[PDB]
Amino acid sequence: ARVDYIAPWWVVWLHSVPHVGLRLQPVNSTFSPGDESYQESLLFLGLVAAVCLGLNLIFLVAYLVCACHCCITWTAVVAGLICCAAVGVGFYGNSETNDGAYQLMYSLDDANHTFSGIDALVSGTTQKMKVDLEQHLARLSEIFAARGDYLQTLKFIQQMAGSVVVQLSGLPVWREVTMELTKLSDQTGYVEYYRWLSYLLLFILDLVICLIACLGLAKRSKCLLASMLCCGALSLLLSWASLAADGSAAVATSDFCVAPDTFILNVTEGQISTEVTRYYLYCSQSGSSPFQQTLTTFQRALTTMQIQVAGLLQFAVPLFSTAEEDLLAIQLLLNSSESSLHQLTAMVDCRGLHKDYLDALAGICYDGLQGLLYLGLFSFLAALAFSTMICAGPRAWKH
Amino acid sequence: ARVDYIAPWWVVWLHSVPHVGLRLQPVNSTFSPGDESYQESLLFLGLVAAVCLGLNLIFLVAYLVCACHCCITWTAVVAGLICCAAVGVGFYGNSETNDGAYQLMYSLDDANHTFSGIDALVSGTTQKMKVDLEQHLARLSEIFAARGDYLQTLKFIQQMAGSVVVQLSGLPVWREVTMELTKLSDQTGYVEYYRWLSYLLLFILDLVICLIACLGLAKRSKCLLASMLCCGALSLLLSWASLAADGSAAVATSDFCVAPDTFILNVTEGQISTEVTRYYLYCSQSGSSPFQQTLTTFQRALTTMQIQVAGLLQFAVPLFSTAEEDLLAIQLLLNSSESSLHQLTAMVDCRGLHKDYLDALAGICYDGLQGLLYLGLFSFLAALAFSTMICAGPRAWKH
Ligand SMILES: CCCCC/C=C/C/C=C\CCCCCCCC(=O)O[C@H](COC(=O)CCCCCCCCCCCCCCC)COP(=O)([O-])OCC[N+](C)(C)C
Ligand SMILES: CCCCC/C=C/C/C=C\CCCCCCCC(=O)O[C@H](COC(=O)CCCCCCCCCCCCCCC)COP(=O)([O-])OCC[N+](C)(C)C
Ligand SMILES: CCCCC/C=C\C/C=C/CCCCCCCC(=O)O[C@H](COC(=O)CCCCCCCCCCCCCCC)COP(=O)([O-])OCC[N+](C)(C)C
Ligand SMILES: CCCCCCCCCCCC(=O)OC[C@H](COP(=O)(O)OCC[N+](C)(C)C)OC(=O)CCCCCCCCCCC
Ligand SMILES: CCCCCCCCCCCC(=O)OC[C@H](COP(=O)(O)OCC[N+](C)(C)C)OC(=O)CCCCCCCCCCC
Ligand SMILES: CCCCCCCCCCCC(=O)OC[C@H](COP(=O)(O)OCC[N+](C)(C)C)OC(=O)CCCCCCCCCCC
Ligand SMILES: CCCCCCCCCCCC(=O)OC[C@H](COP(=O)(O)OCC[N+](C)(C)C)OC(=O)CCCCCCCCCCC
Ligand SMILES: CCCCCCCCCCCC(=O)OC[C@H](COP(=O)(O)OCC[N+](C)(C)C)OC(=O)CCCCCCCCCCC
Ligand SMILES: CCCCCCCCCCCC(=O)OC[C@H](COP(=O)(O)OCC[N+](C)(C)C)OC(=O)CCCCCCCCCCC
Ligand SMILES: CCCCCCCCCCCC(=O)OC[C@H](COP(=O)(O)OCC[N+](C)(C)C)OC(=O)CCCCCCCCCCC
Ligand SMILES: CCCCCCCCCCCC(=O)OC[C@H](COP(=O)(O)OCC[N+](C)(C)C)OC(=O)CCCCCCCCCCC
Ligand SMILES: *[C@@H]1O[C@H](CO)[C@@H](O[C@@H]2O[C@H](CO)[C@@H](O)[C@H](O)[C@H]2NC(C)=O)[C@H](O)[C@H]1NC(C)=O
Ligand SMILES: *[C@@H]1O[C@H](CO)[C@@H](O[C@@H]2O[C@H](CO)[C@@H](O)[C@H](O)[C@H]2NC(C)=O)[C@H](O)[C@H]1NC(C)=O
Ligand SMILES: CC(C)CCC[C@@H](C)[C@H]1CC[C@H]2[C@@H]3CC=C4C[C@@H](O)CC[C@]4(C)[C@H]3CC[C@]12C
Ligand SMILES: CC(C)CCC[C@@H](C)[C@H]1CC[C@H]2[C@@H]3CC=C4C[C@@H](O)CC[C@]4(C)[C@H]3CC[C@]12C
Ligand SMILES: CC(C)CCC[C@@H](C)[C@H]1CC[C@H]2[C@@H]3CC=C4C[C@@H](O)CC[C@]4(C)[C@H]3CC[C@]12C
Repeated sequence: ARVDYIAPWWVVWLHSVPHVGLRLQPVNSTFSPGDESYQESLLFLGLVAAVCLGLNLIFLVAYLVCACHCCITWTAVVAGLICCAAVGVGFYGNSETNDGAYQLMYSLDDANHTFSGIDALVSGTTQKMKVDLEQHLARLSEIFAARGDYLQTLKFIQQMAGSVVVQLSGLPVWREVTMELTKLSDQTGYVEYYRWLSYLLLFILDLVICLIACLGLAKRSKCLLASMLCCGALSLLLSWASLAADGSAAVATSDFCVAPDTFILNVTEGQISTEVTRYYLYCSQSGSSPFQQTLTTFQRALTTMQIQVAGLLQFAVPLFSTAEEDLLAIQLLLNSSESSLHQLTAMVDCRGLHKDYLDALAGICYDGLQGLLYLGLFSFLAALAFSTMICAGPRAWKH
Repeated sequence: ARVDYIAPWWVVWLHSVPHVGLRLQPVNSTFSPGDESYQESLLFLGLVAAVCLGLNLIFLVAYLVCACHCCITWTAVVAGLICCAAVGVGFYGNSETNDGAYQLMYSLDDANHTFSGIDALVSGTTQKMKVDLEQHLARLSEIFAARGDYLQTLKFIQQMAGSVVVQLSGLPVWREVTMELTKLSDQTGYVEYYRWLSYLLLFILDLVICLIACLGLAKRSKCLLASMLCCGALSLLLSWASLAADGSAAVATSDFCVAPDTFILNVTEGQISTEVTRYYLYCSQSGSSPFQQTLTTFQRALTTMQIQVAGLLQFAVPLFSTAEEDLLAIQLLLNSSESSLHQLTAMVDCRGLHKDYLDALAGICYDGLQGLLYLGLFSFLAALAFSTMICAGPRAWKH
């Protein structure tokens, strides 16, 4: 996030996970969220998690049957310790995933603000030029209907304004990209809020299950032991479902993060020029800005307009008592236009947008991927804890 | 960060904590890190924690004496649960404080990069203009020692180059601010890494102390119980020291975070112009820029020089077969200077620097202050856990 984006070792490893599709068919592991084969590979990872959950349940049933048909305190304490470690790791991973999601949201909002500002500046300058300059120049022409030189100067000012308007219209329009960014930010906020809440409820339920199981064991209550066995089975189901979700999300995120610029270029094509997208995506210092010529022509037109207006003031104003207010209004408009041009040349610069892109990449890849990995670790630990507790169940019942 | 800065409720609360010094005389709570009254106020905040530790030890020893002269399993399990909770909260606080410190270092490095780039642009443009433009114009004058008009054009180009150099020299120089930023970033990295390692070691020591206490209780070893009592007393002392450090650091950070712009303006009084500092600190689109006139003059001089060079090319290439290479070199130099002007006007813009400032504020205040409060909570939790463990120790020793 400081110089460039390099795919971390964990991103590379997760991307290395084979994508197999439902019927064990090799699937191309390039981020294609809209591709049926890619979605099938993610579903296959989820299905492998489901098969592992089924194996866990089968082993638990076999062990319970063998124990009933055919240490307790220490196994209970070990299960409680593993559950506490799992809940701590889950809290950490949940917070890290929330941090990554909020970093992505912040980068999307910053890019949205920059693009909306570019659009507002271009629209405001265009409206100012056309409407206000035309009105003031019409008034000045009506008051100056005696001097061919002055009329020609007004015509030159109008022509320069037209050139400025053409250049401004030649800049990218970011309305569609801004709508996409706002929609993505809203969806990310919604989904992240509900994911964080769901994992927090899972941690609370696991902690209460562990504490209630310990209390039931202390009080020697068959009702409490059976209720905690049922809750442990339900939490084992939830833990395996969570591990499936975390593994699939980690593999998809790693697929994206292994090559994010390729996906951005692929998905933006047709709505953003390749040169503009590459300018914002690579922000190479030794490179030519796609907007440099537009900005140069805009500022040259503004400079010529100001020179003409200053000459018109210093000459005509002594000759004509009136018409000074219109010239002053035009000069103020051009001063505002120069300020707007400086703001626009600052906004269209690749540095800020590339910083937003790199911050989003850092958030997603580093923070979010690590949070998803820690949530998968929590899921595995909770499965292990609620499996060992269920295994010790029958022995505790007997003794 | 995502918006402007407003002091959070916990920042306001912590800043409200009374500042009294060693003699209890009232002390101004404004952030003055170099002021003896303020440093003494922080020292008193630490001395309060030292007195609390003394009272805790007094109570522990009194209870131990009374029990020896005049529930064990459940108290031990409760102490172990509280120690696990404290270590979890401490892990969260350590991670959050590290995140805040790293965010501050990231903002400092981004501001350092921006200011260093501004300095590089200004220095390179100045050197290019004077050295290269003057050498090329001298060669052109030597090759054009026949045309008074062409000599006057070369003189005009030299005068415009001098104007550009003067305008560039009128901009702020960020060498001192950059050196201060690098020093602060390096010190922050050093202190943060060592603090994080210290708290990780403390968490691991607490965990091993609790686990070995439980193991010694299981094995019914008197030596293990005595060793765990001694290590629990040592960890209680470390926890009280950590609480004192966290409380003092949190109060100081809150004092800063209440008036960050005021502190920055005070501390940058003699090294940065007040208008420049306020421009970067407040970044209001309503107001003007302290560099707008400089940039406008720079670009107008560039445009005049470009027009002169183009006219000279057009009206002298047919007349003079030579000098074409020198004219093309000057034109390329001016093209590069236009690119540098656009880069500079994007760099000096307040948006990026204000984003860096607000991100450092978000990091420090929100993340670091929350992490410090969590570390203080961990310290109190560990003190409570080890106090309960020591209190329950005598019963196990007798049993
Ligand atoms: C939250 C974690 C992050 C990632 C989450 C997972 C991402 C994907 C989730 C669902 C996306 C919809 C998938 C539609 C296309 C599937 C691939 C495909 O259509 O290819 C098909 C998959 O087979 C199918 O039955 C069609 C698709 C069945 C979809 C089943 C939907 C289950 C939904 C449960 C998932 C719950 C969470 C997600 C809910 C939306 C391959 O054809 P075949 O081999 O089976 O035919 C073989 C024919 N012989 C044998 C004669 C040769
Ligand atoms: C056992 C532990 C498991 C924990 C993880 C799984 C728990 C659920 C997590 C998220 C569930 C989605 C949120 C509730 C469903 C709302 C749908 C609805 O109702 O339709 C709509 C559509 O929503 C959406 O825009 C987003 C579409 C959500 C569909 C995505 C399904 C796949 C999710 C994959 C999750 C990957 C990350 C997890 C990896 C750990 C909800 O209303 P709305 O959006 O139109 O209103 C507000 C309008 N805005 C959003 C603009 C403000
Ligand atoms: C984007 C910028 C990066 C993020 C900026 C936001 C927070 C930066 C760090 C704030 C906490 C620093 C804690 C220092 C504790 C030691 C104090 C000390 O002892 O020596 C400090 C000096 O050393 C520092 O302060 C380091 C300064 C670091 C900032 C350098 C300028 C940054 C802003 C540039 C201008 C643009 C405006 C901002 C937008 C970029 C003196 O203060 P004094 O009162 O104690 O002595 C009294 C002596 N007089 C009276 C002369 C002050
Ligand atoms: C908890 C999350 C719930 C969501 C899970 C959603 C799962 C997807 C639902 C639809 C899929 C479905 O119904 O299964 C459909 C497929 C059937 O295709 P086939 O194998 O190729 O059989 C036909 C054979 N042909 C097509 C070649 C002719 O399954 C399977 O037989 C997959 C068999 C391979 C299993 C390998 C698993 C190895 C596990 C290793 C553990 C370490
Ligand atoms: C044994 C599993 C226990 C865990 C269950 C967790 C909650 C499940 C649903 C609760 C919310 C709900 O109410 O479901 C609804 C939601 C959305 O779908 P929708 O109904 O069509 O909303 C739109 C249609 N509307 C508007 C008419 C309702 O579904 C989900 O996206 C939840 C997916 C849970 C995935 C967990 C494992 C994922 C494995 C992925 C491997 C590839
Ligand atoms: C600064 C560099 C230039 C940036 C230009 C703006 C790019 C906007 C990207 C819109 C993505 C989109 O379109 O939505 C995202 C799509 C929607 O899902 P989908 O429908 O299945 O995919 C569409 C497939 N189609 C087209 C075949 C139907 O995929 C995703 O959800 C994953 C989004 C990954 C996060 C990307 C954020 C990268 C950080 C950027 C911070 C500035
Ligand atoms: C063992 C019982 C559980 C212990 C729980 C507490 C400690 C957990 C690990 C701490 C060490 C650590 O933090 O590992 C650090 C790593 C990497 O991060 P890095 O340090 O910045 O990279 C440093 C790289 N070097 C060293 C080369 C410079 O983090 C992670 O990628 C997430 C680790 C969790 C992975 C769990 C797998 C989940 C799989 C499920 C989905 C497939
Ligand atoms: C998690 C880590 C976050 C960052 C923590 C960085 C701490 C060290 C940074 C500067 C170190 C330094 O400069 O130490 C040197 C400084 C001053 O220097 P002096 O030469 O002695 O001044 C001469 C002495 N006068 C000024 C009296 C004449 O000593 C101190 O002020 C000691 C008290 C500072 C502790 C609290 C200040 C910062 C609190 C945090 C508010 C955000
Ligand atoms: C306001 C209330 C605060 C409460 C106290 C909180 C901690 C304050 C920090 C002071 C830092 C300092 O004292 O200095 C840090 C010291 C001195 O470094 P040095 O020997 O000179 O370096 C050598 C010169 N080199 C750098 C060139 C090589 O480093 C140390 O080795 C001590 C580390 C102690 C770590 C464990 C803390 C023990 C605390 C015990 C309390 C019961
Ligand atoms: C084994 C068991 C492990 C348990 C681990 C527990 C981790 C808890 C993670 C939950 C995160 C969360 O709930 O949010 C943490 C919250 C939300 O802050 P925010 O959302 O980030 O932003 C700010 C959003 N406001 C503005 C709405 C708040 O912070 C806070 O309000 C700050 C309060 C800090 C309390 C610290 C204790 C104070 C008393 C001690 C003083 C010395
Ligand atoms: C009784 C068995 C308990 C086992 C507990 C093991 C904890 C040891 C952690 C070592 C990992 C490490 O080395 O660091 C700690 C790791 C990694 O942090 P990070 O993201 O990389 O920070 C980066 C900082 N840098 C950049 C400077 C490197 O944080 C975690 O994984 C979260 C663990 C949650 C707490 C787990 C237990 C909490 C309750 C325990 C009750 C039993
Ligand atoms: C992204 O920027 C757009 C503007 O381009 C914001 O859309 C405006 O939102 C405000 C506040 O809700 C409305 O009053 C305006 O009417 C909206 N304008 C348009 C053109 O839609 C949008 O809120 C921003 N999104 C995010 C997530 O920050
Ligand atoms: C802040 O930027 C300065 C440049 O202004 C960096 O200083 C350079 O560091 C490199 C790498 O160590 C050296 O080769 C250069 O000689 C340094 N230049 C100067 C002028 O000192 C500095 O490293 C940056 N600091 C941080 C923390 O990123
Ligand atoms: C540790 C985190 C960060 C990364 C994920 C680690 C695990 C789950 C991943 C990373 C790399 C993966 C391996 C990559 C390549 C292969 C070869 C293939 O023929 C069988 C699967 C196998 C052997 C994968 C198994 C799962 C694997 C070990
Ligand atoms: C992050 C988590 C979910 C990763 C889990 C990786 C699992 C799904 C991967 C790792 C190794 C993979 C196997 C590697 C090789 C083969 C042999 C091939 O002839 C059929 C597919 C099969 C049998 C793969 C199935 C999927 C597999 C088991
Ligand atoms: C995040 C924060 C809120 C964590 C907890 C901070 C607590 C300990 C702080 C915040 C505000 C503080 C109070 C602010 C003002 C006063 C009035 C004074 O005459 C006695 C102390 C007293 C009553 C302080 C006691 C400590 C206090 C309650």
